[PDB]
Amino acid sequence: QAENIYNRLGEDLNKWQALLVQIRKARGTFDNAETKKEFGPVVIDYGKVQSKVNLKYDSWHKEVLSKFGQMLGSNMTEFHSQISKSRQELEQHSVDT
Amino acid sequence: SEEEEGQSLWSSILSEVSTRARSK
Amino acid sequence: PREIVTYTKETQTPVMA
Amino acid sequence: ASTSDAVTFITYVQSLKRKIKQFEKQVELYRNGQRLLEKQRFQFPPSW
Amino acid sequence: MCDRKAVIKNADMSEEMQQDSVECATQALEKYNIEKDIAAHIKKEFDKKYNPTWHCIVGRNFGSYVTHETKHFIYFYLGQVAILLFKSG
Repeated sequence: QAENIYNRLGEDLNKWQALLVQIRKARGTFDNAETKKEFGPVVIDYGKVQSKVNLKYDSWHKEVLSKFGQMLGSNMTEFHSQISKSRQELEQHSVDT
Repeated sequence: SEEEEGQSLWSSILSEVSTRARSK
Repeated sequence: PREIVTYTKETQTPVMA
Repeated sequence: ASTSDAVTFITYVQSLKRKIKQFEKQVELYRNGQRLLEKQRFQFPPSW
Repeated sequence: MCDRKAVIKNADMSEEMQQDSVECATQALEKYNIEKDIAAHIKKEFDKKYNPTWHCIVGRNFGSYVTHETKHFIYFYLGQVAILLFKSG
């Protein structure tokens, strides 16, 4: 559940960095080279399903990248807004009243 | 790493909740 | 008089690469 | 025992009779929703 | 034609100033085949519009540190050239 995942992850910067690191590691874990990994007399035809599923795992990684991109856009907008409010306060009515 | 640890923790929690929902 | 508003908009400005 | 209490009980009975159709509609909605949420795999929220 | 637009990377300035700077830089780059001549035309337009004189940065490699006064300061990339045009006074 994407909403549950986002709610669990939250808006902590350490949480965002951890999500990025874990997603990158998982995406790297899907190096699809051998398709028909047939273990036994009956050839387990996991090839095309696994290739498309790896494409889907990378698609979920890109979706998580987009969701974290929106979350980091909100976080960077908030941080820049707070810093710019402080800078505007210093420029208009500085601390030396 | 704590990154993949949290990712896999959320993955495992989702898996457990879904499997409970996936009695069928 | 004239006051100095050092509200610098520092950013990441990369060269072409 | 009182006339006002008997009238209140009668009003409650009439409200229950009027809401019986609403309760049947809610029961049909609940059955359809349970079926849909099961079929689509739309897992219920944990606190839900 | 390269689009010298701006992304929200750092934007604390006047919108009219940013639009005038972007249009002048892109128009001068299109008009003058020399980068130095394009910079000269951009400086001429900027000194004609927002009084003379001030120098801006439009190039491949850009970066510095100064007390950027507001309403005329930004740090972005205007297409193929980094958009860092800040006027101090």
